[PDB]
Amino acid sequence: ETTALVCDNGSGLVKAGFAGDDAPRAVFPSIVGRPRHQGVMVGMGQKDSYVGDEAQSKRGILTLKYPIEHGIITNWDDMEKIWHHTFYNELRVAPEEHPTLLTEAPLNPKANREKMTQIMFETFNVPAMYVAIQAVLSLYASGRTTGIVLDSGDGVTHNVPIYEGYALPHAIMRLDLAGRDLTDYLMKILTERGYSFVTTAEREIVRDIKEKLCYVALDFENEMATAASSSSLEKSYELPDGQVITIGNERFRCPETLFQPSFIGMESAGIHETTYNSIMKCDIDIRKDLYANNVMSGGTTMYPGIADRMQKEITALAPSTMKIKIIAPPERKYSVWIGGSILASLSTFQQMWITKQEYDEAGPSIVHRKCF
Amino acid sequence: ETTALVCDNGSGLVKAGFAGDDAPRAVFPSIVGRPRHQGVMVGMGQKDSYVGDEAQSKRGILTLKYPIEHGIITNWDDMEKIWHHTFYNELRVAPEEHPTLLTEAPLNPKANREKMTQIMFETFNVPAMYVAIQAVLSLYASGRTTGIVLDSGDGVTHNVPIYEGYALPHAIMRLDLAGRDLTDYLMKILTERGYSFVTTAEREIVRDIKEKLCYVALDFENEMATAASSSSLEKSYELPDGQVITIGNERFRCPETLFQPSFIGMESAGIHETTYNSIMKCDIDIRKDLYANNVMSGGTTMYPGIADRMQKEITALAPSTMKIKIIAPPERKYSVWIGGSILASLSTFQQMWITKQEYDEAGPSIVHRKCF
Amino acid sequence: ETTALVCDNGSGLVKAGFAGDDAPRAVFPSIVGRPRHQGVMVGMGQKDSYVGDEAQSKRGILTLKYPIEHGIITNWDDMEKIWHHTFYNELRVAPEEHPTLLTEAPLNPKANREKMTQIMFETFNVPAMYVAIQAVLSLYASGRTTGIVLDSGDGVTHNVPIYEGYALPHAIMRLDLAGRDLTDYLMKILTERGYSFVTTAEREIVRDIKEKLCYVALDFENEMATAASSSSLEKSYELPDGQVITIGNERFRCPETLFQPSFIGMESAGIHETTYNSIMKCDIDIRKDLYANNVMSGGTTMYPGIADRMQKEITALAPSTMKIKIIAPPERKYSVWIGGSILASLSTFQQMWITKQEYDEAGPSIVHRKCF
Ligand SMILES: Nc1ncnc2c1ncn2[C@@H]1O[C@H](COP(=O)(O)OP(=O)(O)O)[C@@H](O)[C@H]1O
Ligand SMILES: Nc1ncnc2c1ncn2[C@@H]1O[C@H](COP(=O)(O)OP(=O)(O)O)[C@@H](O)[C@H]1O
Ligand SMILES: Nc1ncnc2c1ncn2[C@@H]1O[C@H](COP(=O)(O)OP(=O)(O)O)[C@@H](O)[C@H]1O
Ligand SMILES: [Ca+2]
Ligand SMILES: [Ca+2]
Ligand SMILES: [Ca+2]
Repeated sequence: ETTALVCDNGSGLVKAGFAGDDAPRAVFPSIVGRPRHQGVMVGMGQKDSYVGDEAQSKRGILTLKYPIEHGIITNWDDMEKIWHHTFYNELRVAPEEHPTLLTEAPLNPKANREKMTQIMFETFNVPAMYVAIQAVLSLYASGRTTGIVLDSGDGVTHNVPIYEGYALPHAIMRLDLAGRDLTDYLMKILTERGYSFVTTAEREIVRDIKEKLCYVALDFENEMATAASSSSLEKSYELPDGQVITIGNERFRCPETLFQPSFIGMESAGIHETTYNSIMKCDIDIRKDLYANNVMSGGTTMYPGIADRMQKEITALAPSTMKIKIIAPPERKYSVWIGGSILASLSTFQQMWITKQEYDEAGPSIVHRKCF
Repeated sequence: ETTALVCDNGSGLVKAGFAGDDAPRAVFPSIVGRPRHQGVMVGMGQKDSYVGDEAQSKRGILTLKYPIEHGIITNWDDMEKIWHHTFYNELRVAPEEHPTLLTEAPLNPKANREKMTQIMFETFNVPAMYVAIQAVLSLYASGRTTGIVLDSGDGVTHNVPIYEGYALPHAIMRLDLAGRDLTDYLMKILTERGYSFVTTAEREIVRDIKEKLCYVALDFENEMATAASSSSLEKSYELPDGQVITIGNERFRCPETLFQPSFIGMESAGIHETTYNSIMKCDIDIRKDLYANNVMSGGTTMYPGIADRMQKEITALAPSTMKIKIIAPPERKYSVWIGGSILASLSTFQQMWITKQEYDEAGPSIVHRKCF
Repeated sequence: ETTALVCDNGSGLVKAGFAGDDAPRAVFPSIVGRPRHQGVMVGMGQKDSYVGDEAQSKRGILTLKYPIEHGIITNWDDMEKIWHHTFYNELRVAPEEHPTLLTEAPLNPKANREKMTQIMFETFNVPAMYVAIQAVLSLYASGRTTGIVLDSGDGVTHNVPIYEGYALPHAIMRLDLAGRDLTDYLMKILTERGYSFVTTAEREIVRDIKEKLCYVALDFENEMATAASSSSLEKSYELPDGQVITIGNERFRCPETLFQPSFIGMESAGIHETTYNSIMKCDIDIRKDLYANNVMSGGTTMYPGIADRMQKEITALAPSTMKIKIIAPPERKYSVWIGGSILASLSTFQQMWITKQEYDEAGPSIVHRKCF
């Protein structure tokens, strides 16, 4: 009778909804706002803290804080506020009679998982729980049982190879370079044109202009020479005060940090070299099927032109005798949640739930034994 | 009315079919695979054991085990699994209404015979059964009655001389030097060029390299001087991860272990000297017929140039006044099956099966007094 | 009258000195460091590259490269620079009038060895050289002529059995599991407690943590049981910035990859099983001396409790009437150089030196015919 809830807790955006549906019921950015100015008006509905889209609407008078930093929950009171808002105010449901599925990045610290188990079996008193890896849900939504998944959120960019439903845990790659670092790099490179962006509302504006006006170059050097010589690549954006800015070559230097991490000073390899070493760390028999199935998910793969540059770099790195095809569906930023709608819908999954009873006589540590 | 099943149960491959047919139907290698990595995707028939060619298909995520090791059935549960697969899936017949002939190497322990008798009669409940020697079935398939048969499968190299149907049990020779050892030696010498192969999955790849690219040199020192002087003997192979390897003298260094077994530390004689010591251990007058009828059989005699080398070595070893002929049919790797199709079809053979009643009155020991 | 040099050029560290001495003079890790930021200060004695301890001290602004990867020399200009540094700058020795001795792990590919000849003769112009197997030098430093040597360096872990000075080439076992893989696995499991290490500069910090605080558990399951049920096993470590970390069960899980290599995903067996198969692949008589003369060498055998654990595992594997002794001297880290100094200063040794003239007619391929 009961229908399970699915809550994709990413790093910047939270997607919560019911199992079996095609699209998430509530998508809103996971932020907590607090007022940085004194209040002169008596009344006004002056809440001590703002959450969700309400904080995003009046961000000019709010200091905004992200409770998730690099896929790791730092502030927990903000997270119980986020989960209370998405349970009671958004979905308008009671958690006492609903199973609940969570998404977590691999190679995460363990105490995050026991505190996640602790802070919702005791407070919201759910009758079931499960925590799953995001890339497994990406293959569930993709409808195939084989491939290597590049998932890049706001904080974590991880590569997971899975062959015939059997994941290889030694081949799991994790990088801390994602869209927040791209936002910070876009803050850094806009100072040459003279536009100053320092505050968190300005960080939201930099995230919006990164969402609307960025793309990946197929080749960096020739398009840099084209932007230096010609005057066709620039575009205009309208700031919400009324000012208009013009951006030339910065709209393709920003995602290039994904392929060249030395721009922000990170020593580690690019995302193409990370994917190629993740394929190279796997066994020799399964690499042929892994070259033919490259699955993407997350909003950071929403830059136009990521697939062609990705295919060119993997085709350069791999030997030429292999065919390389990249699956990039246009609904992939909501991909992982749809896998949750695959996962709770199955009757085979219905006995591996962590109910209240095994949580009582084992403590939080049961989430290590059951989940993953 | 009932058709007898012929199941040549070799070390590497198994060949199952009906008696009277000219070729076996179910030919598949004798491996059992078990999962090695963590299973994450719920459902879709994740089996705990794969046997036969599907284990070859999924070998990148499976640890592989050979139940027969040099003609010794070690793990009997896997052997029962592969007999269940070759009865019920491949041939897809009821084993309780068909007689079953089985093959074995000579100088093999009696508990192997007793346990094959026990598993045939108690588990599958066959109505009749018989066990025969591989070299005798090779001489049946050769279509002659006098000769010395050298059969070298994947795990065993045996040599049996027969004159006018009367075998000579004192002159039967056995040697644990076959295709498994040749594969391991080729795995050892491939590291000199920098190619590394360690796992059991890529042992099949090294076996395929040995099948496709090796050959027997007529003169070893001249071929070594030719490989050292020039590069015409080099050949390339495509691994299934796209990497292209190339090998020079390693094509003919690997089968030379059959003629020079001191390369892997065994102080025993070569297979030509094994035949020469076999032919002098026979009686004084039957040697002339045995020299002209060197029947060759087995899968590891399919190398190019092995017959001319064997001709030169026996012609050097024997006194020069006789003809030495080596019978090498092009279908010789199935010959152990083919005479097994010959032997079960004879009307003079139908009285010497082991029935159910004889097993019930005499225990498993009936196969010692009846079979050979 | 001239003295020989002994330069153990292992995969992690270089240990160089004169023959006849009891201890090496120049011990430094095989590191080539290159700058990765921009240089803004004019002058300051800035160099294009760094080597040795000078690379180690300035590692915060450097990208570090190992030229040797699992025994195989990959980058040759870096290793030429390391040989130039250890000859001219460390030892203060002009190498045109001193012979040198070099070490190499067995089952290495041949193409290193001639190049290990070639730039030794064409660049530095040494009068003679010799290349030796490391386990032979370990048995020289042990002062006995009979035993099996487990040598585990930074890249290669190999077993070599030698009885009465006669090595058995077919029983030599190689396994690519050593201190770099242990460092990478420790770097993987340290993310469970929330400690992140991604750059190659802080890989040396993880190596120092592995050197100081790790130990081999005698029995694994009760050690995990008492690690979960108490906190006496936890130890604290000081990072050089000032931060303090605390490690618990990670102290003994990281040596356990030596005995349970399925943690990092390779299908192969542990070092005790590899030693046991190396003993059983030898001849039937000599095992009486091989069980009682286990010899350990290399820096990877420096963990506390490895000898008692290996004694318990070998005593489990061997039959109970066999006496098993493991020889673990406290100077076994430096034993390869000590045996090289013993061999180089030995009286009958000075006829198997590969001289300049013999290289001049024979080409680089003299090293296969003369050395080993
Ligand atoms: N249309 C778009 N184009 C480029 N980037 C986008 C787009 N939409 C979202 N993003 C980026 O994706 C990141 C978050 O995406 P997503 O993975 O869906 O959320 P989360 O990281 O919270 O799971 C944001 O930092 C944003 O910069
Ligand atoms: N064309 C070939 N070239 C070289 N070796 C071959 C060839 N075909 C088969 N073999 C070898 O024959 C061995 C097994 O052959 P066979 O005797 O038919 O199977 P079994 O030993 O199981 O009875 C294998 O190990 C394989 O290496
Ligand atoms: N005290 C110690 N405890 C544990 N491991 C050590 C210790 N000292 C060195 N090691 C390990 O030994 C490895 C290399 O040691 P060594 O064999 O001396 O150098 P090489 O492998 O270059 O010959 C290093 O990777 C290091 O992790
Ligand atoms: Ca996400
Ligand atoms: Ca055979
Ligand atoms: Ca060493």
